Amino acid sequence: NTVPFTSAPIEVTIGIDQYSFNVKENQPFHGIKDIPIGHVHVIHFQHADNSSMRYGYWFDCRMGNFYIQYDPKDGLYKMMEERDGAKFENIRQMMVSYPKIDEDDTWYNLTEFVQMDKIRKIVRKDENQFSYVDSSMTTVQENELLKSSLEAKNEDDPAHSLNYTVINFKSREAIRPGHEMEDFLDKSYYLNTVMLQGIFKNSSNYFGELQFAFLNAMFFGNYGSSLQWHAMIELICSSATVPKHMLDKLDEILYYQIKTLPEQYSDILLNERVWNICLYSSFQKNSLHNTEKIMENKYPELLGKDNDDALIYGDDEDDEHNPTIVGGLYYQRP
Amino acid sequence: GSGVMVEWLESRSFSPIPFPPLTYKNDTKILVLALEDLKDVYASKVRLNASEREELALIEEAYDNPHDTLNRIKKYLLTQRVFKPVDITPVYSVDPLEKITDAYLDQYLWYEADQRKLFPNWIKPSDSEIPPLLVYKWTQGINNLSEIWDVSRGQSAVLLETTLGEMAEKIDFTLLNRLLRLIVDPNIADYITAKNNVVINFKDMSHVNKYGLIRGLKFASFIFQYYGLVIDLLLLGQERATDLAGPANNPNEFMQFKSKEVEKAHPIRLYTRYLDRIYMLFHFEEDEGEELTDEYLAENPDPNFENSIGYNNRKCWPKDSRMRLIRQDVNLGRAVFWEIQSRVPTSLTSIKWENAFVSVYSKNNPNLLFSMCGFEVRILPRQRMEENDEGVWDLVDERTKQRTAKAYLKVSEEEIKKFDSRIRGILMASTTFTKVAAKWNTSLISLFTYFREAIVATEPLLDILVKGETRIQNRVKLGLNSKMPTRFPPAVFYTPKELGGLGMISASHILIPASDLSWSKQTDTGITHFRAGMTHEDEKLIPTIFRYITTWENEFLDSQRVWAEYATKRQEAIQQNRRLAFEELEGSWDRGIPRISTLFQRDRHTLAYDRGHRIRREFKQYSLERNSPFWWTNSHHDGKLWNLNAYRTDVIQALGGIETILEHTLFKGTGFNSWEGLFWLSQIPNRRFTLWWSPTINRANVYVGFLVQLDLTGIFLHGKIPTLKISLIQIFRAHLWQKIHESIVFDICQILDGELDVLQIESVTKETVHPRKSYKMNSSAADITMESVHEWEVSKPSLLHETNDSFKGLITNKMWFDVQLRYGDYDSHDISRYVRAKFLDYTTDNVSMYPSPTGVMIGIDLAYNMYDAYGNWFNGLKPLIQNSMRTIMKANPALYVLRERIRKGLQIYQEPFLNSSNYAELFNNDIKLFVDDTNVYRVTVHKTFEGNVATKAINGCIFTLNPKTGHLFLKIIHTSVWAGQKRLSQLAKWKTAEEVSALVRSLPKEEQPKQIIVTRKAMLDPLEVHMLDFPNIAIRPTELRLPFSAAMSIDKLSDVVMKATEPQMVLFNIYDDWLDRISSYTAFSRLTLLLRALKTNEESAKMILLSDPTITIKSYHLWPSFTDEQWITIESQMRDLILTEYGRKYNVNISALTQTESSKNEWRKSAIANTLLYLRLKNIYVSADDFVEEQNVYVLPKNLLKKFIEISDVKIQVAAFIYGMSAKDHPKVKEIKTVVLVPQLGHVGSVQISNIPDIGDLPDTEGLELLGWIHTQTEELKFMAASEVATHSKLFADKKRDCIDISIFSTPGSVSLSAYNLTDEGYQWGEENKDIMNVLSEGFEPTFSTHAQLLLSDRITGNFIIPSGNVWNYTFMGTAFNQEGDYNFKYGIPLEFYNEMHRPVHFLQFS
Repeated sequence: NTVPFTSAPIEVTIGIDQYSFNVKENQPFHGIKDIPIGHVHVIHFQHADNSSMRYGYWFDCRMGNFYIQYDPKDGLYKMMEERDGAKFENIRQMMVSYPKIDEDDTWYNLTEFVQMDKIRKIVRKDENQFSYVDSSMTTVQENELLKSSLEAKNEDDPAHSLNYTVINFKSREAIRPGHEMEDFLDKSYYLNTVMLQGIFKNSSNYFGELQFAFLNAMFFGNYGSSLQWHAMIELICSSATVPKHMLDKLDEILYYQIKTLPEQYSDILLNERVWNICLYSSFQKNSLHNTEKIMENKYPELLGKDNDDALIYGDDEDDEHNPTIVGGLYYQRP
Repeated sequence: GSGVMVEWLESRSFSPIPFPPLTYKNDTKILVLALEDLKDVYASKVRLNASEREELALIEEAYDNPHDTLNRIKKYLLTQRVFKPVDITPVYSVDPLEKITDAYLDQYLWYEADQRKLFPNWIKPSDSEIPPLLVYKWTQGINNLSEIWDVSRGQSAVLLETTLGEMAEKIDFTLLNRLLRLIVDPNIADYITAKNNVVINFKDMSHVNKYGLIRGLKFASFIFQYYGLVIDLLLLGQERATDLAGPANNPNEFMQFKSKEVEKAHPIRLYTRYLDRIYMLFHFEEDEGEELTDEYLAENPDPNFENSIGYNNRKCWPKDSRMRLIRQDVNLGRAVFWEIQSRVPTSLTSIKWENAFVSVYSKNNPNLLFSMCGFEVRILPRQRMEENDEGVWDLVDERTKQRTAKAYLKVSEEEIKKFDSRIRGILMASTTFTKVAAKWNTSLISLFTYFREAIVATEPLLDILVKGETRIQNRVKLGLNSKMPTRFPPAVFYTPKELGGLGMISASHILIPASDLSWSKQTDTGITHFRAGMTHEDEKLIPTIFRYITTWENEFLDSQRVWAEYATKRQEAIQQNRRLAFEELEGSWDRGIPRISTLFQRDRHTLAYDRGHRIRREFKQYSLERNSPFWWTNSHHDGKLWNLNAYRTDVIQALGGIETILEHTLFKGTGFNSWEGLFWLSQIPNRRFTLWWSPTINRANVYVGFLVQLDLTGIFLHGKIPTLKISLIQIFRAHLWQKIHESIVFDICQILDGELDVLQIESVTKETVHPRKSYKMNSSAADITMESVHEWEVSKPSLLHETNDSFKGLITNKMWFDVQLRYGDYDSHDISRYVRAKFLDYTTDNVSMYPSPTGVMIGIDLAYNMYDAYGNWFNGLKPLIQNSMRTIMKANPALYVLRERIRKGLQIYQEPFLNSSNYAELFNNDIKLFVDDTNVYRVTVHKTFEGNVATKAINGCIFTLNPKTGHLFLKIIHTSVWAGQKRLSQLAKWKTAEEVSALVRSLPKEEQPKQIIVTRKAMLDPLEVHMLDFPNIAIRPTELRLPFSAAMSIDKLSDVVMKATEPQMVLFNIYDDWLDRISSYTAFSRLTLLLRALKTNEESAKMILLSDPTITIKSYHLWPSFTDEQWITIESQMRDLILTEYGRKYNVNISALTQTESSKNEWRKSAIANTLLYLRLKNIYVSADDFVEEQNVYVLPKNLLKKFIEISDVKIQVAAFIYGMSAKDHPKVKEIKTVVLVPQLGHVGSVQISNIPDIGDLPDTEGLELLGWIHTQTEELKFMAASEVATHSKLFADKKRDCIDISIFSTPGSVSLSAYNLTDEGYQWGEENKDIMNVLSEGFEPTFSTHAQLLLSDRITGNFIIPSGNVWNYTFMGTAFNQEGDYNFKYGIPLEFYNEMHRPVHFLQFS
């Protein structure tokens, strides 16, 4: 299946899924065809004039006939659905063919659990069957916390908020009264009862939101998405009680995410604290075999695995995670 | 070979090294050295790999079980002759367990061989000196050779330098075993030769090592140097080797001879071998030279005069300065080498003309040349000056004390290339900017700290340094932007890491441009600027490393001086029967090589047994793949030989100080006013570095040709700088720019509506604006419009803070406000200039529609957190807008959001920390509690000599304090809380959190805190979690180090804690009733001062509080009822105490007022002090060494030690006899059952004890052995003092010599117990030297006393015997005391030193 472009008024780097290419002002680019019909997809944009953010549209070719059109008024490329079937079918070799599937089956592995109908609940815009995301969009969680922490109320567009599941480790939702220490140190209740059983119903829906967070983080450099992705990883790793199939499936999921992550975005994406905790101290520190290996390979510096530089300039304060030593008896050389 | 060694070793009477005995005195120490060396490798690294960890765990086991390991090891030396295979990569990995026996053997051999003088003075490296110092010694030694520079009679000097080719590689094992058996036990020999004869695995091939030393074995150094000695002996012959070494009963120092005639008796004046590099300095008279040459030319004719061809010379020197190839000198050089080469079988080593340099000094050759340890050296004698200031050594004739020669130094070509490849390697890697900087730094420092003054003379190296530094910069720049910058601020490179810079160290000429030296500060009263043009000082360069490292010459001259001084000071102290105190050397501590500081390190008595330590460090290259670049110095032996702290200080200052540096960063954007030093071998991620420095990197002076404005903001981007756009997008997410604008305008509207009347305002209208208006950067419109009741008389336009307006400018009835936001960069962020220009531009705009000719443009720079305003004012308006902007800038919640997101992006890190800055709020009306959890989980510790640590928990408490009211909620945590629980240090935090939230619950809404401030950061999560039902209570951390932990030094608090038998809440006012007379603020400063003192020196602080016993503590109080006048004194005393103790630790005297956090017989003083002695019992150190079951073990009951210390004195020695008996069926275990307090007259450094008490009449005294005596002292010694010996002998010489001396070093904080036996020589000297009062005296020897084995135990208890009169302390009854007295005794309770029985009565006030 096929997404035509009406034209290409302005110079822009275009991405589809994990692919990318440049289009020049008024290049005769008439879109993309032979798009693999199975998956969700994302077609995204960064204008050569460095003034723009990254933006994009998630869609599913099975849900309709979709095409891209520049809107000079708004100054961006817009997805649209061709309502009139015959009208579309009318709308040669500058229609480029989507590539043959790599040996990895990379995109499926990144989007295995991602579903358009799930996307559409996180990005809320009813009139459309495709979903618009960009770099600047905040989360419903952040928007809530703001007003919580806090004349003209005049709303923000709800479609410009990412309605990710609210995950907050220091919340009443996460911590049962009378089980404060238990629930904070072992997040199994929050994961299994509140999240998996309560909200997501199953591990497929969990993984979908996790995979979608990641990809919005990667494609758009969206802050709330990188946060959500880390928080959903940390929630599993911080639970002593997790279904076996989730742990095995997570290892693979993360492996592919870290494999596909371009070096040049890793700084911004990866959270040093979360990755060190999950891998080396959490309940699930032994459980992510393949992810540990690829991370230690691509990003040792992040994990303190860069195996030794000279103290230049030549202090100590007392330690919280030991007892306070009142006194002692010490046998030793004088 | 071997014939030479036999003749040599017999000539030396060499005493073969035995197999290590079962009870080898040092075996212990030898083992720790070996294992410490083995661990060392893991000191650096945090996350271990598997085998790294597995290896480490092996060593620790070995360490944790010493004597087992010793017996394993000696077993394998005795019997093991087949071994695991060795992996190589050349670096050798040897089976971890083998390495233990091997490193143990290494140490044993080097120690014993050093003791036995196996290796003569010429063999290097020597523990004696670092390599640069060898080179120096060698050049001085040459200069000091008798007549060496004389060419009157056609003399010649010849310096031959070459390599013993393949020395290690051709070692023959059968020969090696034979050789070893001359010097070591034959079983050690067999071990050694067998251990070389093992399988080596490389790639896929393995092969049995048939010959060749394996350099990676830990004792390879020993072999290599022993073998080298064989070759030295061939080169030198027995006689000359004997001249050089000196007689084995009186050996020569390196290069020294017994007389001048022996020096001159042989042409070989000097010899040295550094591993496989030999140096030979010959001297010839004209005849001997020609003789030798003719003999050579006979074998090897050179008719055509070709001998200059292929004659190695030193290219690093100018042509005139290198050796001149004059035919006579060239033939002498070749003849000397020919002679030398002939002396050594090629089966031992390959000596080739091609790898030799032969420098000839003569009437035709004024320079003597050599290369050593990386240095090219050229000696020019003054007399030859006719024949000059960089990298030069002055060579002084020791006899005339005149400078007779200069040594010129350069860094060798080889070492220049090595450094060049290190830098090229950095650039050529797989990295964070900081990591690249840190590698540059390591390489630079490694180069400079070694080669020092040689560098400045080496122009090709200066060039490489400069080019290398530029390439490091260029790498950072290319990472920052394809485009590459017009110019670049040096602040980003050379600012230290603590301030977020790369902390590069420079070796280059770098201008700091004046334009980079501007900074500004916003105050309440206005904006202050600094620019370079304002001062008349020097133009600023980045400091370079050149001038921060003391030259080797100055180190060495100063070392000679401070070590002579030390010897002299030590002599002088010994002359007064004293030991030299370290305080007398304070001031030469960081001088000397070794550093004088080494004399007083704790590990010193053990390092004494670490021999071969230099070569051992150098050979690590063969057995570890990554080693320190500082392979040539060892800080345990050498001390620290550089210190670059002044560099950091100077770079900061040159860059314009903190203030200037931070103006280049996003620091002001965070909304912090003051620097405090808090970001986090850890790197700054490139993203973060980029963001932090963005104001100075992302500006038009750095990048041009690509200027755009970022959608949804007014931020400009001056190129595609990696990561920055996204960082900034994230910061301003969800239309924050527009929201800040709207939010600020809303605030101003609110304020205006509160002033309708006061300012005759009719109405205030909030305009509605285009969506993007807040970030239309080239036109504007009004945001607020304002209607006059009647009329306004307004000024012509002026700035917000200009003070002197004239309101005669215009009449108006409509005033507008335009709130402008900008995001400034380093080039342009002057908000005053900006708002004036924008106002004057926009108001004469034909596109900005303002609704009247009169109004005010307000401006806020979001990047620099500064503001101003310009336009028309009427009376009252300017001060209102002043106050309003002051409050808006602090409080606006959208600005708050901006600053948090900036702080997040920078990983600064959240409720606001408590701070000096906001400290004062503690005393507003907002109710607040401090929580300190430090004393919640407390233990006492038992550590045995092994390393086993048992803790036991004692009662603790939660310290929760209202700093405004002084109310202290002290929750007692009884030990039962911990019973059966695990992970106690984590549980402690949650238990604290639970107990605090319960306290808050128990208070009525009235009194519930608004904030809880936790002293320790690990309390944050647990308390936030436990306070979820109280969302309006903020939990705050603090950076302040508050001294609440010292609360348990307040007796009345200790007492209730220690007495509690269940959980309990006790309420206190920690301010007593101070608030009747003083403020909360003042009470808290006083509390904090008092607790700081108690924390810093409990004893002194409690002395201060206890001085006047007339001033008491009310029953419902914690502190004494001082007057105001007395509190002033007390306070000042504690200020002093703190800083005394601070100068007594950091060595400082008196400095800048920045702040932090009748006569005779005053026995009364010491009597109060003595009531504090019990505190010292909290840390008890017992002198201990490896259990020997052959020896007695003496067991002192805890209860007797307790009582002994309680009754003792802070200054005066107190003594008693100990009695006991061997346990049942345990002859070796001698239990102390009774202490006998005996009449005595004590002194500071001694005690007159009366004689062995006759106690035969008392019951239970059947059985009781006299065991010896026990006493306090105030000096810490590793031996029995001369005075102890004198006293011990007097007591025991004629009666029971096996009596021990238990000496207790009593000091604030602790007691240290040492038990000793006294030798018969000990006893002899004591007889000769009666009534000795000093630590030393003529004849005295530490070795008079030997370590006795002492245990404490609380399983047994003792009792006391006392004089029947109860009195024992005769200080105040001297005349009544008779030391030869025959006293009587009874069981009882010894009075304390200054009990009333012992001292003058004190008149009190008839209550």
